[PDB]
Amino acid sequence: AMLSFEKKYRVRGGTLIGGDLFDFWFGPFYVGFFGVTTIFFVTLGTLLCVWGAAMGPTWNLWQINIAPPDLKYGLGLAPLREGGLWQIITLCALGAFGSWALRQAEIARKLGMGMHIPWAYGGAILAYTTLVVIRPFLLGAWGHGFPYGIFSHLDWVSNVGYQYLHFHYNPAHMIAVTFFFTNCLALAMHGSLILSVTNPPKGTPTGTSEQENVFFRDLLGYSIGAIGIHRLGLFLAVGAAVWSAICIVISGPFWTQGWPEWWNWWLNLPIWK
Amino acid sequence: MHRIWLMYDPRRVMVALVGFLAVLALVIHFVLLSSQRYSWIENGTLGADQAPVGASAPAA
Amino acid sequence: MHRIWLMYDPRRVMVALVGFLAVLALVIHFVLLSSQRYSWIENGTLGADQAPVGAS
Amino acid sequence: MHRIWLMYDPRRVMVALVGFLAVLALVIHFVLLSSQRYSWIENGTLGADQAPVGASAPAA
Amino acid sequence: HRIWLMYDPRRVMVALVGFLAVLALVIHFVLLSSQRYSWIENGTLGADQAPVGASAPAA
Amino acid sequence: MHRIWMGTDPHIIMSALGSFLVGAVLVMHIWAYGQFNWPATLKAKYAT
Amino acid sequence: MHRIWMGTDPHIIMSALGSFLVGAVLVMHIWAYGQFNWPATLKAKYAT
Amino acid sequence: MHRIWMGTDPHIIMSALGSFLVGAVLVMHIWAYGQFNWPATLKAKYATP
Amino acid sequence: MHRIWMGTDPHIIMSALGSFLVGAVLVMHIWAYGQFNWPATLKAKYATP
Amino acid sequence: MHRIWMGTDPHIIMSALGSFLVGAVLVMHIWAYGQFNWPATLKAKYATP
Amino acid sequence: GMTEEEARRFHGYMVTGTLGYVVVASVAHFLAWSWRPWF
Amino acid sequence: GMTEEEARRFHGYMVTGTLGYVVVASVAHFLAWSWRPWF
Amino acid sequence: GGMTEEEARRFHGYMVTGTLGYVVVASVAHFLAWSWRPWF
Amino acid sequence: GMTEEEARRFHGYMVTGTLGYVVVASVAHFLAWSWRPWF
Amino acid sequence: GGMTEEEARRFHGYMVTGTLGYVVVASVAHFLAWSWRPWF
Amino acid sequence: GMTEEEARRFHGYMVTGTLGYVVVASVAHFLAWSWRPWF
Amino acid sequence: GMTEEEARRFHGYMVTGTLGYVVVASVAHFLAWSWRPWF
Amino acid sequence: GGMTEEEARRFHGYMVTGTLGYVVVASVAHFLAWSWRPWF
Amino acid sequence: GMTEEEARRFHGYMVTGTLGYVVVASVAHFLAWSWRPWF
Amino acid sequence: GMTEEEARRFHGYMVTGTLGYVVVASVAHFLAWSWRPWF
Amino acid sequence: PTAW
Amino acid sequence: SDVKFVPADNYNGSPIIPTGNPMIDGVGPASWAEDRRDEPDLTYHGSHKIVPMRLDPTFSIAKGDPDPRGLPVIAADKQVAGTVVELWVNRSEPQVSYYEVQLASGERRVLLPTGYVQWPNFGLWGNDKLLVKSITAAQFANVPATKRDDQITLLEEDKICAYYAGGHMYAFAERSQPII
Ligand SMILES: CCCCCCCCCCCCCC(=O)OC[C@H](COP(=O)(O)OCC(O)COP(=O)(O)OC[C@@H](COC(=O)CCCCCCCCCCCCC)OC(=O)CCCCCCCCCCCCC)OC(=O)CCCCCCCCCCCCC
Ligand code: BCL
Ligand code: BCL
Ligand SMILES: COC(C)(C)C/C=C/C(C)=C/C=C/C(C=O)=C/C=C/C(C)=C/C=C/C=C(C)/C=C/C=C(\C)CC/C=C(C)/C=C/C=C(\C)C(=O)O
Ligand SMILES: COC(C)(C)C/C=C/C(C)=C/C=C/C(C=O)=C/C=C/C(C)=C/C=C/C=C(C)/C=C/C=C(\C)CC/C=C(C)/C=C/C=C(\C)C(=O)O
Ligand SMILES: COC(C)(C)C/C=C/C(C)=C/C=C/C(C=O)=C/C=C/C(C)=C/C=C/C=C(C)/C=C/C=C(\C)CC/C=C(C)/C=C/C=C(\C)C(=O)O
Ligand SMILES: COC(C)(C)C/C=C/C(C)=C/C=C/C(C=O)=C/C=C/C(C)=C/C=C/C=C(C)/C=C/C=C(\C)CC/C=C(C)/C=C/C=C(\C)C(=O)O
Ligand SMILES: COC(C)(C)C/C=C/C(C)=C/C=C/C(C=O)=C/C=C/C(C)=C/C=C/C=C(C)/C=C/C=C(\C)CC/C=C(C)/C=C/C=C(\C)C(=O)O
Ligand SMILES: COC(C)(C)C/C=C/C(C)=C/C=C/C(C=O)=C/C=C/C(C)=C/C=C/C=C(C)/C=C/C=C(\C)CC/C=C(C)/C=C/C=C(\C)C(=O)O
Ligand SMILES: COC(C)(C)C/C=C/C(C)=C/C=C/C(C=O)=C/C=C/C(C)=C/C=C/C=C(C)/C=C/C=C(\C)CC/C=C(C)/C=C/C=C(\C)C(=O)O
Ligand SMILES: CCCCCCCCCCCCO[C@@H]1O[C@H](CO)[C@@H](O[C@H]2O[C@H](CO)[C@@H](O)[C@H](O)[C@H]2O)[C@H](O)[C@H]1O
Ligand SMILES: CCCCCCCCCCCCO[C@@H]1O[C@H](CO)[C@@H](O[C@H]2O[C@H](CO)[C@@H](O)[C@H](O)[C@H]2O)[C@H](O)[C@H]1O
Ligand SMILES: CCCCCCCCCCCCO[C@@H]1O[C@H](CO)[C@@H](O[C@H]2O[C@H](CO)[C@@H](O)[C@H](O)[C@H]2O)[C@H](O)[C@H]1O
Repeated sequence: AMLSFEKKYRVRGGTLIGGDLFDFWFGPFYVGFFGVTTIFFVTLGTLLCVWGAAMGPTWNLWQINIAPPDLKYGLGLAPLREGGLWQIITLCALGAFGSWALRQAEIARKLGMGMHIPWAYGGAILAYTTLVVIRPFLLGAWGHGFPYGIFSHLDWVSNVGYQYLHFHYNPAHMIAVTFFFTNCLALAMHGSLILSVTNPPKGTPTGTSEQENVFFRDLLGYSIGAIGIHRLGLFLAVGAAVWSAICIVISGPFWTQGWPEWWNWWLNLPIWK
Repeated sequence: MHRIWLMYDPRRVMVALVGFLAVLALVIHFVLLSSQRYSWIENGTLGADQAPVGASAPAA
Repeated sequence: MHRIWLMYDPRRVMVALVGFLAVLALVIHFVLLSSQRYSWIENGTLGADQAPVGAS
Repeated sequence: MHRIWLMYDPRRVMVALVGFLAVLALVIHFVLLSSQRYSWIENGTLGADQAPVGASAPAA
Repeated sequence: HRIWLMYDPRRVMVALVGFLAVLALVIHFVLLSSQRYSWIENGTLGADQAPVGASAPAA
Repeated sequence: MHRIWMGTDPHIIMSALGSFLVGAVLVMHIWAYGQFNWPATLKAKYAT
Repeated sequence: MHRIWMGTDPHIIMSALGSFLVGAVLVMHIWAYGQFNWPATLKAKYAT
Repeated sequence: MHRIWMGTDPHIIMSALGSFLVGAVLVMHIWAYGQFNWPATLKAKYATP
Repeated sequence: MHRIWMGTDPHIIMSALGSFLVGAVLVMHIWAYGQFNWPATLKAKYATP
Repeated sequence: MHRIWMGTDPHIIMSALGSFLVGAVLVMHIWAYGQFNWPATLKAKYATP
Repeated sequence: GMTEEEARRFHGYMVTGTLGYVVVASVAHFLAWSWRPWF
Repeated sequence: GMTEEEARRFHGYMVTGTLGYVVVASVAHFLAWSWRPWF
Repeated sequence: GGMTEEEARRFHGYMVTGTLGYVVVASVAHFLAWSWRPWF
Repeated sequence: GMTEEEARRFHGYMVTGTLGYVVVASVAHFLAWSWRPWF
Repeated sequence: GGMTEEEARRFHGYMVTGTLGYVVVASVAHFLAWSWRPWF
Repeated sequence: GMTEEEARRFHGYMVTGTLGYVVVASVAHFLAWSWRPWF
Repeated sequence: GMTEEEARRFHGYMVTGTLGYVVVASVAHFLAWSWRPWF
Repeated sequence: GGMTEEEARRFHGYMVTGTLGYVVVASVAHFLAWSWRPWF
Repeated sequence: GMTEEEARRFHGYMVTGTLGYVVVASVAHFLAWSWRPWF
Repeated sequence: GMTEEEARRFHGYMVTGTLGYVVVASVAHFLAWSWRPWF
Repeated sequence: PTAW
Repeated sequence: SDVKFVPADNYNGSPIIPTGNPMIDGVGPASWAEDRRDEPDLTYHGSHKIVPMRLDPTFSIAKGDPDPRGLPVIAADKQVAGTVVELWVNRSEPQVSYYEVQLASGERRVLLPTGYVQWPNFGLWGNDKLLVKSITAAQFANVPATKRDDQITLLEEDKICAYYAGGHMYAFAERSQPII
């Protein structure tokens, strides 16, 4: 099925790889070559996750836990029942996420859109790749990755934080948190403003960009304007993921002590040492 | 039975088939390689009298 | 039999095929490379009777 | 034979080739440097009988 | 010689120099991080005094 | 029997045959050196 | 029987037949080397 | 009975039969080598103590 | 016989042959030095006690 | 035989030949200094007790 | 769009490809069985 | 779109290349099997 | 496309001849092998 | 694109390029083997 | 598409011939197999 | 692609080369057999 | 805009510069080897 | 632009002459090698 | 590029240089052998 | 754009600047070597 | 009862 | 024959194929919202939102920025398409919505949306020609005209913007094909 205006947009062309070969739709979905590789990796990864659940102690969704190998295996593939399965699933994940971003690029090219969406998603892929590839590689063992399990990965997050005694004191983490919180505030204001001009109280005329601009300017003192708020929301949301990648990659590979004692440089500035 | 190729585009049924078989084959090989009885890469040279067999606890 | 190339443009298959086989060869080598019996970079000189066997 | 270069742009294939070979060469050197037997920057001066070897199977 | 028709020298020269600059810097820091070739700290050791990695144990 | 070469390219045929012979000869020699205990008896004859 | 070859590219036939024989011959030799204890007896003849 | 073949490309028929026979023959030999203790007696004859 | 060269280029041919000869000669020397115990006898002849 | 140089650049030829010789001669010297125990005997002659 | 003639032709290759694949698979299973039975 | 004689020409190369690759891979397995059998 | 009835008829002659040549060489091989190490 | 003669001459360089590369690698492997063999 | 009855009628003759040939060889193989190692 | 006129001329060299190669191998095996016989 | 003259001239500089660099680097390795050999 | 039949006929004469010279030098080298250290 | 009548002269000098180089090396080896013979 | 007259003139200032820098740098290295050799 |  | 496209084949998810020039007919990435209201956008006070700067005396260029007027426009084939001769401004949120380009190869002036112009060196220096990657210098001659030269309807905005958007697929034949 198609939207009432959709058919004239369903042209050939805009692919990166494969040409006409996969240039077709399946229901709502665009396929393409990277659609085919997406489904391959998604399917292989998901079934290996189900296999991980089957050989683990429970089918309880919250408790399934496919763990990485012991650190002793270093950068090798471990035995599959001893964490090698987590490694194969990680390759499927990297393939699925990369295929998704390239399929987004093919869709955007077909619609004559800018490449903003694929690159914005690249921010999230960077954080995932930091957690399971880059940081474990810098530490010299794949066993530093997080386990695949809805709550067991939260146990990993807890323990990694307390490896540095007081992870709130990590300076890149403070920035990352500030971006996440500021993003959520900005999203609530942008949503509210557009809705409040487009859905005014009954019997009021539809609002305008001028009213939105005036109100916003009483909130922050300055006008952000229409393109400015979308630049800001993109800067905040993607910057949050980039600073997250920074805050975790410096924890271990570069800083090994507790995070509170990193702040010793501030106490010893020569003006007040 | 050849009317299948009138209902569906054969160019892409066949991609779906090859994809499905490839995924299925890889799943089965990784499952067997996870097992004890069929970890052929490390225990493949054992004869069947030496090959692992799983059992429950003896429940005395 | 040749008519599959009227369905699939061969120049667009062959690039896909090479990628699949390159990844598959890399996967198989790494699976072997970190097995005990076939970690040839470190135990390749052993000879077949001395090579590990995954008995337990 | 040369009609392969009529199917594909030679410029693209050269960039694809050199990229693959560079990454492959880097991976293999890293795998060797990361091993025990071939960590040549530290142990390259050892003779072939004193370089590490991975353990054998047990006697029984 | 016609490869230079396919690639602009103004690009190629910088790309080649950038590759060599990175590769040289990588090799120096890899050596400097080793024990045998940590030459800033230990370069005055003789070749018999310089570190060597561990051997096969034979037992 | 000659006309099986019709429609072929001789530089391909010689490329294929040449590669096969190089491969077969090297495979045969490394195999033969394993079985025949040579050059091992040469290296034994000149040793310290 | 010859009309079985109609419609057929002869180079595909020689390619397929040739590859089959290589596969068959390699399988048969590796098997036979196992069963007949040769070149194992050859190796023991000249080993030190 | 020859009318059976009329719908068919004879090369597809020969491909199908050729596939079946290679399969059946290999299955039968793998099976028979298990039951008849051969080549195991051949191997033992020439094996080394 | 010479028809084998027709349509080739001399600089291509000499590059191929030249690289092959360099490779084969170097391999054969590395191998031979291993098997023949030379220069290992030469080095032992002049080595300082 | 001289036609083999047609289409070449002589400054490339001398550049390749010159660089090959420098490489080969250095390799040959450091090899030969290893085998012949020279200048190691030279140093030991004039070295201080 | 392919005719019922082309559909019948295509189906013949598809059947013989399937059969040939199923034969290779069955030989592989019998080798696997004789090596290490699962029942 | 490719003509049937172009498809037939490519098919001969594609079969031959595939079978040549499979032949080389079979020799590689023969060497690997001789060095360290997996069954 | 492919071989005509004529080309097939000619091809078949060489094909049969090559196959018999192969069988003959193999028959000699088995006779020698049998004399060297009988298997039944 | 490219002319079949221009393809023909390019291929000769790509072949001899690949050959020279294989040659150096083969010597490098024999040196490595002579220093610390892996089988 | 496919075969006429005329070529089907002659194809059948080769098919029957080849089948009976294969059975004859197989019959000899079983006679040898039986006299070597009877299985009942 | 070779014509059958070319194929005729080519085939005579190809046969001569093959037969000569087998002669040289035949000598090599005779020398090898008299040096170290393998049956 | 390239020409075959510009290309041929630039090729000479790239070849000679590359080889001169490899010469200076070969001496650097000679010095490094004499100070602390890695084999 | 590829080598003509006459250039090939000319080239082939030098190519053979070089090859024969190379084999001749190697023949002397192996004779000297054999008399220095026989390998069979 | 270089014409035949340049190449004819280039060959004459290139041979002359090579012959000189081999002569100097022959004296070097004669001296080296008289100093430390290696067979 | 740039003339050869400027391009040649400019290269003269580059060389003298470079040489002056390398002369100072090599004096600085030899001073450092005299104070605390790194080999 | 650790084993059969 | 007036339907702008046909299915590539009869299967359910198949693409359409344009029957004419898709940049002009408006198919694929060249298509526009054909039902869109053919009236000008209006400010809160009811004046025309988008007007040439020449017709509102309160507007001016910011002192630190380049004045685009008089700069040449460089098209996708690197040829000069024309020169900028006027700016159109949005009066609700003060910004430049369009350049108006006097074509070099004819008598037309055409609108060029700001989102299709790149400045050299990302605007960090140079600032002396405009780069239009989307369409070739010949294709500028078919940019859709506005009915008037002092105002633009929401339909004309959609047609003009869609025309440049289509050029990223249709300006050269190679742009539609895969990179590998
Ligand atoms: C954690 C907190 C934050 C968590 C935050 C999570 C937010 C998730 C928001 C998105 C969820 C809805 C996605 C969606 O709407 O997809 C379109 C599809 C179809 O409707 P349509 O698009 O309007 O019409 C098209 C269709 O009718 C005809 O299309 P066509 O013929 O071309 O294609 C074939 C059909 C076949 O239909 C299907 O395959 C539908 C299968 C949907 C399964 C997934 C449901 C997930 C519900 C999650 C909410 C919750 C369920 C409990 O259509 C399609 O092919 C459409 C494919 C759509 C694929 C969507 C995949 C979304 C997967 C999301 C998974 C989220 C996991 C969290 O919709 C549906 O089928 C029905 C969805 C109804 C809304 C969910 C409400 C659930 C309320 C509780 C149960 C109510 C019971 C009465
Ligand atoms: C015209 C080119 C034809 C061809 C026509 C012939 C002819 C004619 C003959 C053979 C023969 C052989 N073919 Mg055939 N063959 C081709 C493709 C192949 C392929 C393949 C991967 O495509 C394979 C595996 C084979 C395999 C074989 C061997 C059984 C045998 C050659 C020795 C050998 O061990 O080669 C192993 C093979 C490979 C590793 C593949 C690449 C190298 C081969 C040798 C190239 C084939 C052409 C070569 C010049 C044949 C020379 C034969 C002499 C004139 C006697 N051929 C192509 C498509 N082939 C001969 C035979 O039947 O001997 C019993 C024979 O007389
Ligand atoms: C445009 C000039 C040509 C050239 C022409 C010559 C000539 C002519 C001679 C040499 C010689 C030599 N060349 Mg030069 N050579 C070139 C480029 C190089 C390159 C390079 C990286 O490109 C290298 C490594 C070499 C290397 C070498 C040595 C093998 C050798 C001794 C001098 C030396 O070390 O010079 C290192 C290289 C340089 C400093 C740059 C090249 C130019 C300088 C001026 C040196 C060579 C000329 C020399 C002084 C002439 C002496 C008189 C003659 C003996 C009659 N040449 C350029 C492309 N070369 C000599 C030889 O064969 O001795 C056995 C010799 O007679
Ligand atoms: C271990 O734990 C878990 C995993 C959980 C256990 C459970 C596992 C489960 C549930 C498994 C289920 C398996 C399954 C279920 O059905 C499996 C079913 C498999 C099937 C059907 C396979 C079919 C294969 C068919 C093939 C290969 C055909 C190939 C055709 C070819 C090569 C011909 C190509 C040429 C053509 C066409 C000619 C062109 C002519 C043209 C164009 C012309 O003429 O125009
Ligand atoms: C160990 O345990 C297990 C494994 C279980 C034990 C059991 C094993 C089993 C069951 C084995 C079965 C084996 C078998 C069964 O069939 C084996 C069958 C083997 C066969 C058939 C071999 C055939 C060889 C044929 C050859 C060499 C032909 C060469 C032809 C040539 C050279 C001519 C080429 C064409 C020309 C010149 C035409 C020119 C004109 C042209 C082109 C024109 O005119 O157009
Ligand atoms: C840890 O162990 C693990 C890693 C896991 C184990 C696994 C290992 C695996 C799986 C390895 C795989 C290896 C592999 C494949 O698969 C390897 C494949 C290698 C290949 C193919 C190499 C090819 C090299 C070719 C080169 C260098 C060419 C050089 C020269 C060129 C190009 C010409 C220059 C001149 C030009 C251009 C001008 C021409 C004229 C022109 C233009 C004119 O005149 O117009
Ligand atoms: C250890 O355990 C295991 C491995 C199991 C043990 C078993 C191993 C087995 C089973 C091995 C089998 C090997 C085998 C099988 O057949 C081996 C077969 C080998 C063959 C076929 C060799 C053929 C060589 C042919 C040569 C050298 C040809 C030279 C040609 C020349 C000189 C002329 C070139 C053309 C010219 C001059 C002009 C053309 C005209 C032109 C261009 C024009 O006119 O234009
Ligand atoms: C240690 O552990 C790990 C790291 C893991 C181990 C592994 C390491 C690995 C994998 C290493 C790989 C190395 C490698 C692989 O390729 C290395 C390759 C190196 C290369 C290619 C070097 C090439 C250098 C070339 C140079 C310097 C050129 C200089 C040219 C000059 C000076 C002239 C400039 C010309 C001009 C100005 C033009 C004028 C005329 C003009 C303008 C006109 O005429 O118009
Ligand atoms: C230790 O273990 C291992 C390492 C294994 C042991 C084994 C080692 C092995 C196998 C070594 C082999 C070495 C070898 C093999 O061939 C070595 C070959 C060496 C060669 C080729 C030497 C050649 C020297 C040439 C010279 C000096 C030329 C001088 C030319 C000059 C001065 C220029 C004159 C003017 C000219 C030309 C043009 C004028 C221009 C004109 C007129 C114009 O432009 O118009
Ligand atoms: C310790 O561990 C690690 C760090 C890892 C180890 C490794 C380190 C590594 C890899 C180092 C690499 C170093 C390197 C590699 O290349 C270093 C290269 C250095 C270089 C190239 C230096 C060059 C300097 C040149 C200078 C200063 C020139 C100055 C010119 C001047 C002033 C003149 C200006 C013009 C004038 C006045 C007038 C014009 C008139 C005009 C126009 C007119 O009059 O018209
Ligand atoms: C190295 C790994 C990959 C394997 C490489 C290939 C190894 C085996 C090569 C054996 C020789 C194959 O020989 C090749 O056969 C094909 C068909 O099969 C011939 O025929 C093919 O090309 C020719 C010429 O364009 C066409 O007329 C013909 O229709 C087409 O089938 C080729 O002209 C010949 O060169
Ligand atoms: C399709 C292409 C296939 C290419 C070949 C790829 C490898 C597959 C080989 C399958 C055949 C294996 O064949 C089998 O080899 C083993 C190797 O231990 C032999 O085993 C026997 O001989 C070997 C020596 O060779 C002894 O070390 C061993 O103790 C003994 O059991 C078997 O007696 C033989 O039956
Ligand atoms: C292309 C430029 C290459 C420059 C790289 C230089 C390193 C490569 C050397 C190639 C030559 C063969 O390698 C040569 O081996 C001998 C030993 O046999 C080395 O000899 C060295 O090690 C031995 C121990 O083995 C020490 O006792 C000796 O004091 C020392 O000189 C030579 O110094 C080295 O040059």
